[PDB]
Amino acid sequence: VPSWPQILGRLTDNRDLARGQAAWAMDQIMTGNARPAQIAAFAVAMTMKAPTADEVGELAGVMLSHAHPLPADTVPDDAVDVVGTGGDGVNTVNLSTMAAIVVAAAGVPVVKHGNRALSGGADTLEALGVRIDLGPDLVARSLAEVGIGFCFAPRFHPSYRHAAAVRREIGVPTVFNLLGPLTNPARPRAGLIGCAFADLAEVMAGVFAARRSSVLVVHGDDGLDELTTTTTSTIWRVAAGSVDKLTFDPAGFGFARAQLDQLAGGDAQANAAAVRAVLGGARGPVRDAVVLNAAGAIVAHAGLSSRAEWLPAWEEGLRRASAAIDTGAAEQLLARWVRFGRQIL
Amino acid sequence: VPSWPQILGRLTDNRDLARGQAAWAMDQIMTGNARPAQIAAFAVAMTMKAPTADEVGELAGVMLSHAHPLPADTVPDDAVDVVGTGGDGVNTVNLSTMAAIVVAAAGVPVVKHGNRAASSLSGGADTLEALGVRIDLGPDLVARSLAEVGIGFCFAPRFHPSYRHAAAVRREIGVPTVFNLLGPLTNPARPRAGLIGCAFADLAEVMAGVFAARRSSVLVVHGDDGLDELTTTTTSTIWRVAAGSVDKLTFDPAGFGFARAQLDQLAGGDAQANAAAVRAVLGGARGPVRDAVVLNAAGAIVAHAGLSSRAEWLPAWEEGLRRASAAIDTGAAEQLLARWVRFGRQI
Ligand SMILES: O=P(O)(O)OC[C@H]1O[C@H](OP(=O)(O)OP(=O)(O)O)[C@H](O)[C@@H]1O
Ligand SMILES: O=P(O)(O)OC[C@H]1O[C@H](OP(=O)(O)OP(=O)(O)O)[C@H](O)[C@@H]1O
Ligand SMILES: Cc1cccc(C(=O)O)c1N
Ligand SMILES: Cc1cccc(C(=O)O)c1N
Ligand SMILES: [Mg+2]
Ligand SMILES: [Mg+2]
Ligand SMILES: [Mg+2]
Repeated sequence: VPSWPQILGRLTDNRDLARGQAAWAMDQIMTGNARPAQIAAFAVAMTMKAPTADEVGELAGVMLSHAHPLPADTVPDDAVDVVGTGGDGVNTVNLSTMAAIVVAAAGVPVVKHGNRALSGGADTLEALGVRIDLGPDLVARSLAEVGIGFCFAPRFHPSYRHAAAVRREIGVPTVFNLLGPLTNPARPRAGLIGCAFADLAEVMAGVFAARRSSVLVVHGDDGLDELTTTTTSTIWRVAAGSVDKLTFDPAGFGFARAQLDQLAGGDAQANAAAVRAVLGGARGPVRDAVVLNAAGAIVAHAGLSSRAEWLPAWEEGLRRASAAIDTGAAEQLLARWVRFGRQIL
Repeated sequence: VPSWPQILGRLTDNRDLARGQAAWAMDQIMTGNARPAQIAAFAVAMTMKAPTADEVGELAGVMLSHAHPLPADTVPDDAVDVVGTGGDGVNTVNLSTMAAIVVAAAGVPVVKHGNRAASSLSGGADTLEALGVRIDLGPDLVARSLAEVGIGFCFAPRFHPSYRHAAAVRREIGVPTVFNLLGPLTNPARPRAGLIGCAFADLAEVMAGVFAARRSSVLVVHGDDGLDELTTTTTSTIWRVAAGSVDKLTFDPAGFGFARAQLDQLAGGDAQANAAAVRAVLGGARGPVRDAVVLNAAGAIVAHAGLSSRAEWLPAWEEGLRRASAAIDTGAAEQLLARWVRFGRQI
């Protein structure tokens, strides 16, 4: 029978947990029965031991079981997420958020997941006039009417508040930093998932493989939790319940090498202007990075329905993303999204 | 500029801390400025990194800086402690506590640091209390005990009030951490000699390193069966500390004529059962428990001899064993316990 001394003792001995132990720990955490000290000890010990896919799957599954779901039959079974763990410590413009808009504008339903954070995805969306803190019924309506929705994490995962407080108190990255992308309450079966931590990307890929999701888990070799234009990236291609590990070089599709500071973000208003520039069709490294990540999500989406050759999949993804911007569709989609939120009153 | 994210990040990156960082952390903990989550994260991360002697010395040093001291000039320069980390998981009779009484009865000043059980049925403090010894005395009365009886007991919660935040976290998480090492290293009377048991084979050397940076003569001991005492069931590893250096060796009590015992023969029970075992040994009962008590008492007498160190290792052991046995057989140990009980009752 499970207890903190047993579970923490096992982890401090550098041993993987027994089946069900991580799940028990997470139900204690999610029910308010874990003391902050227990939560912190578990988070740290799991991290230093090095979590397995099975363990993280238990944590995520339990957390999801406590989440508010979207209403039945409201999420298309081909919806995608575009999201990363964050914590790359580089402060870029909101690449995942821009890519999400472009992906949705290319005709792929997008359901994003997150929290207010210089400027996180959510904060930038608010600066653009998007309403981010909507309940399940309204996110469902948004997805139907606009092609995109946003699940505000504190609203969907209220029972995570004990863990979230501990995470702030200790500051340091832990296994808990992995859970965001794995606990999207709309349960999209495809995604482009960034991981700031190189070894943990493989673990996240394993969890998606166990779910039979179609996902690209990506880590820029400059340490970004996005597909980068500044260097090569590592991609774990998850499809058919199997993980394929690949090096990805954007130079192969004709992208010039950018510098990290060309992707630097600022406060919410600065990042909002960046979004507007890219959707208005401005060329440069920000567009290039957006188009790259949008294409990755489109490739992952394609993987739900077919196994297509990697390189042609990418060529079509890049083309779809470029056209979504250049036809005005992406700019129009953001306007529609703002319009939707203003209609709620 | 020190901070929790900086220090925790370093530890989770498996890196030793910079000089002063462990001390900063410990002072935050001891002043009530660390959140329980920060205390737990620190303890666990330090444990999994593997603490160094320098880091543990900072932790213990800071903890001592917040302790109540004994009054000036009340601890003899040659006082000895006999105490371990506990946590060996065996639930034995209280070997350190019996040894301490025997050592005091042999004429060596003893100032014992101790505490209730953490995961055993009866800790040394519990057993002492069951024997009628007063465990809850303050600095002045501990000093009087030492002068009038030849032994005193510093009850950790009375001498280390500021450790309450750390203690509570330790109980909430259960798992042993670097904090389990600190009890033997923070005797508030600061005796210069000691027989110090460590249940964690990997960390005994670290504890020895901490003592080597002090003006100390100590035997840090780990039974090769896992006991945080010198064992009679097999060999023990001893880290001998003196003059700022460490001499690691394998010790075998069969060399002194001790028969090999089985661990179950050293098994304890509740405070009442463990108090009964004390009375049996001090009354002259022969057997495995006596043997282990005599062995550990002698070990403490050897550490004490290492302070004003004429004697070489082997002759020191021979004399320690003679003195420890004689303290029991002449009734001196039984008499000294009665005297310690009388002292506490005379208020
Ligand atoms: O502050 P950090 O921990 O570095 O994280 C920066 C952002 O990255 C993640 O979001 P997401 O990938 O959805 O948004 P973005 O890429 O558009 O910023 C995370 O939810 C934050 O919004
Ligand atoms: O419950 P545990 O964690 O196993 O610890 C058992 C005892 O070990 C330590 O004492 P000490 O060495 O002073 O006493 P003893 O050897 O006489 O029991 C500790 O202060 C406990 O009292
Ligand atoms: C994801 C999440 C869920 C619930 C509460 C919080 C919080 O920051 O308190 C949070 N960050
Ligand atoms: C050593 C010590 C100091 C202060 C409080 C406690 C406690 O157990 O609560 C304690 N164990
Ligand atoms: Mg991102
Ligand atoms: Mg002991
Ligand atoms: Mg012991």
